[PDB]
Amino acid sequence: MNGVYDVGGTDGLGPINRPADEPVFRAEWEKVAFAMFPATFRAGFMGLDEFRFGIEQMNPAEYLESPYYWHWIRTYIHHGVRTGKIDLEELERRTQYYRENPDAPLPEHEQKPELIEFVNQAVYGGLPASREVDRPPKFKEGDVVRFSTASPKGHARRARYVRGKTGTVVKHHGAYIYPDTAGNGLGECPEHLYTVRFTAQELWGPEGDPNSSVYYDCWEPYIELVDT
Amino acid sequence: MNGVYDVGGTDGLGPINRPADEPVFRAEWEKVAFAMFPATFRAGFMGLDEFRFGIEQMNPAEYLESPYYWHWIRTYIHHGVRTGKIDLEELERRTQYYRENPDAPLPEHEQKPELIEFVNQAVYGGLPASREVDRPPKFKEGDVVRFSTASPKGHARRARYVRGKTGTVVKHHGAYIYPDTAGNGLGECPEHLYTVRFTAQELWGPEGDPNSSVYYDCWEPYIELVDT
Amino acid sequence: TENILRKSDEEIQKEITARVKALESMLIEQGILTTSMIDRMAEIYENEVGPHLGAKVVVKAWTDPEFKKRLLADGTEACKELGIGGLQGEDMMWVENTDEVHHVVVCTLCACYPWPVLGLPPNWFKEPQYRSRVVREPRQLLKEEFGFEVPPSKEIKVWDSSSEMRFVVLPQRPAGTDGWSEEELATLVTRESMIGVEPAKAV
Amino acid sequence: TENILRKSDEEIQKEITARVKALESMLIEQGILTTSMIDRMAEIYENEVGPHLGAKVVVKAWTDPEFKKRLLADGTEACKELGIGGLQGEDMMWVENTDEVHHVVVCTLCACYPWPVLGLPPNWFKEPQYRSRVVREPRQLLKEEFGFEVPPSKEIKVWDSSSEMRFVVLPQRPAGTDGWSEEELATLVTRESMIGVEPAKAV
Repeated sequence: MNGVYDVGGTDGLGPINRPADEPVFRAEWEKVAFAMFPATFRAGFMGLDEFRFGIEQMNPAEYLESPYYWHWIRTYIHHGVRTGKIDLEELERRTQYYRENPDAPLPEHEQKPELIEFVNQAVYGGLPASREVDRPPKFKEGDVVRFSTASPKGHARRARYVRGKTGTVVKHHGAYIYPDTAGNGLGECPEHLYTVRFTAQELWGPEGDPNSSVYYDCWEPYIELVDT
Repeated sequence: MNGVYDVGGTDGLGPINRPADEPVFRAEWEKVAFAMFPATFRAGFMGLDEFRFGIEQMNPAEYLESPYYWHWIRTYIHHGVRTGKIDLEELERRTQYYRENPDAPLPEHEQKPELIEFVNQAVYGGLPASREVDRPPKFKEGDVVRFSTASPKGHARRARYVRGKTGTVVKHHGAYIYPDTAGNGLGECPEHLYTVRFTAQELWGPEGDPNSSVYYDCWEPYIELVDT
Repeated sequence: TENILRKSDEEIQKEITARVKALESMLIEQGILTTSMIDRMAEIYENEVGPHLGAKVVVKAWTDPEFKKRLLADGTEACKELGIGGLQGEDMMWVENTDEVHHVVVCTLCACYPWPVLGLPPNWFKEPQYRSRVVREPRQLLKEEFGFEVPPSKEIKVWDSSSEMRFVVLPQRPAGTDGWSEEELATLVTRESMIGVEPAKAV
Repeated sequence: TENILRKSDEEIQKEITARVKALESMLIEQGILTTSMIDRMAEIYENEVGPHLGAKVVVKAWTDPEFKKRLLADGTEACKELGIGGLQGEDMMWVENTDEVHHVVVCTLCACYPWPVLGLPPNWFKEPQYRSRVVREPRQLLKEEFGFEVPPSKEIKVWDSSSEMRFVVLPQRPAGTDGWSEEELATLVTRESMIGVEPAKAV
């Protein structure tokens, strides 16, 4: 979508706030939001592309100024209700319970070794997105390509600052899960992936650096040929 | 600038909030913010283009969710400090006074008939922006033109959804105050003004209506010729 | 929408009030602002300038084809005939709804609006939801927000007023109004119909 | 920045806490989440995976030209040699800073980052100020934010990681470090230097 999260090239967001140092997790709740990712993933709440789409449908002012891991909470709730796994009225009632009893205990539960096994496997083996396809790559290094002007409402990785722009293919990476189907519940439908180079003057007009370039990854349908 | 205020084509902002009816001014403070426009204009705080630029430098989350006339207050303060007419520390001290004494009186002052004369003249005569220039228009109706890809940091009327797009000139309007100089303190430097028609498919790709068009006003330097 | 970061509407209004009063006091002491100056601006746009002015033009064009020509050729000049014009409608261009074309107006970059014929814009016109969507999905937006269904075969032209030119829609006269007096026809003309977000009133 | 609409950081944190605890309780009752599962994720990224892992690769490439080749040809495979890899660095591409090219990395669309060599990103990398500006004014941004002055004649290449490919900068080895041990050289390698926002430490 054309959401506010697609911030590349936006002005007026303010100076970078960068403490001289900071902890990994700034509060106990952040550890929780973090660990909830593997938990909802394994339970089938969503995958990576779908996860990102939930954050992209956030209220824009909240997205811009809330704590980062709060975005994760929002996307959890988004897909919990989407799949029917999270009953909102229950959730709201419990929030008011923990507002008023912030030290009340969590539900009694049994520890599950397979969830530790899951965590460890995912951290050290990863969740690789590369896939094999029957079709050969359409493009190749040196090809001059133009980025699609389509403006889908659903999930995609089509930053607005690159659309309709022309660049040169830098590398083909193989085929990978395709955000435009995956993020929208429509399967992996893998597509070839390429890095594409856009000069800053292509991107920003005369306001661009004459000695600078932006490298951006494009799935095959994003780009069409200009010159081979 | 590439500020958040340039919202044309943005997704995910939410449904339109439209009461069945509403007053002109929702609160006394709104009448005040409103009347402060002619007052700062006559005092030389800023003009129309500069006024709009102050709002465009607002914090984006506040801009998006604050009351409209609060934007006006921000731009007043912006140019008050810019010109040196508004001393911030005084302003902050007085705000805390009226936080704590919301019914305290305003400063004693004399009424000024010329400020009523000013108001009436401006409301009924207007502040026309059209200007005469020694150069003839460069373009004409039917010309196919392309919109500039420049991305200035200062004030301009270059919505991001039209940049680098191609449309047909619909009407030349005469020459008018030029935002890109006026809004930045650099004078009127008037330029010819044209309406330009962009099809929705030019704008939005395949996601555009095949039977819809956007009409957008362009000052002469924004557009260069494609076909006569 | 819900923003867990956002104070109460009460806390917001109280803070804005103190800030405006403090700024107001400073401009008063500078000699540039007076109470009577605030009343007069507010009286003008509460009770003097409003969309009733625009309706008078519309019913004149509906009933006077030669005036309708002049309106569509130069809107500022034509409105001047009725004693209508001034601030923020110094350049008006009126655009006629037909059986083949529907017009809708927006200011995606701010809030500009033809004050001398419509008065100050309603809040929804100034806010990001209408401004962001209407240039992108006008047909869906008119149906969902305003219940206004434009058939797929009819063209919709969205006018994004990025300049000091002010666009105003001339709505199509409702069927069944043959011979109506100008007064009677004006009851059918609305703010919404001269923005493009609704047709004139039916019946 | 100042937002007159925004509650206190205290009021925000207290609300978030109640909400997370309520959501946590529901996922616990579903059987999908446990306390030990939360501890283990947090232990891994507090104390196990961090930018010290990336420094080991960097000092290996600095001191082993054949490894440096393999790193630049296939970053995932090369890091696998040192027992480094996994979640969110399943596809790593390392890009070498030179006398003619400087590299900087961003995720304008979200917050993606090569976890297996840098650990979780600092907050400034995830936030809108860095992400919005670095693709547009990289040279000014590196000087103002990080005091890092890239001469105008040297090219800056900004890598916007929009895919699952993860870009990591290989910083230029500081002058004066001839014959240094790998341990000693690693003290010069920083998170900042493998993002592109700073060179490796001087001296």
